[PDB]
Amino acid sequence: LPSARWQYCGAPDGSQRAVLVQFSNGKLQSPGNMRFTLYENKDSTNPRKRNQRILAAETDRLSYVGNNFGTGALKCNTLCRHFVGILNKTSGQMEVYDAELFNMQPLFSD
Amino acid sequence: GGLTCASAPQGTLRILEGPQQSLSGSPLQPIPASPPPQIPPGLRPRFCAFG
Repeated sequence: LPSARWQYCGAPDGSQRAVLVQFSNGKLQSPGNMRFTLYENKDSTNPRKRNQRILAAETDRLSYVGNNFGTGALKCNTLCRHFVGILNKTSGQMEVYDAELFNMQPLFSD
Repeated sequence: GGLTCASAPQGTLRILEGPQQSLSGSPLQPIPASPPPQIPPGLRPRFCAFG
C-alpha cells in the first residue's frame, strides 16, 4: 500500500500557520476570482487576543467572513487540530504544517 | 499580494489514538458457581425414644 515518510517541518516559532477555508453554504464554483485578506489583532501583549484573526473573502456579489474567536469560532478548531501535508511524489516524503481552519460566512449590515 | 485558493487537496488523513484487545480468558468469579448446601460429617442422632 502506498505510504509516505512523515516530517513536521511545521512552523519555526509556531507563530507561522497556514490557512484553510470552509464555506458554510457549500463550494465556491469559482474560487479563482476571490480575494482573501487575513486580519490579525493589533494587541500582541494579550495572549487571549494575540491569536484572534479574521479572514475576509470578497467577491463581486457578496463578502464572506470567518473568525477564529467568538460564536463564529467553532469547536473543531480546538477539540481537533488541523494540518496540511505536502507530499513529494518523487521522494515519498510528506511535510506536515500547522493549519488554521476558517469557516466562511456572507456579509451584510443594517 | 493577497491570499488565493490553491489546488484541491488530493487526500485526507484522520488520526485517532487506539489501544488493542487482550486474550479472552473470561475469569467469571473469585469463588465461582452457586456452591451447594451440604451434610455436616457424622452428625449423629440428637434424640432417642423412651423405654
